[PDB]
Amino acid sequence: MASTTRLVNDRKQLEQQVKDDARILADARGLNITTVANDSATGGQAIRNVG
Amino acid sequence: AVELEQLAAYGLTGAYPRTNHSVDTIVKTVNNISATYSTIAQMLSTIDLD
Repeated sequence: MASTTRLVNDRKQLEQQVKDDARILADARGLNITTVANDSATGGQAIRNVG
Repeated sequence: AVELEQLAAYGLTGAYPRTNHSVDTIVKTVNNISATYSTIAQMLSTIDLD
């Protein structure tokens, strides 16, 4: 049990830190939403009256 | 009315009725019959009911 047994955990922590500090410097820009539309209807059979 | 030989042949082979139509067609036919009766009744009520 030496400093070599901590290598995998060291890599786990290093990957977490790399992701975290690459998220900080990444530039973020808003995007335009162009998908709004009322196209989600439902079908079926009409309940026609009889008489 | 059915004769004995036909019934015996039907029962020996274990026959059962079978169909390829759906439920809605039968109820549509029944609704049509009821509609015809309602039409005749309405005509009689508005013309002949004296």
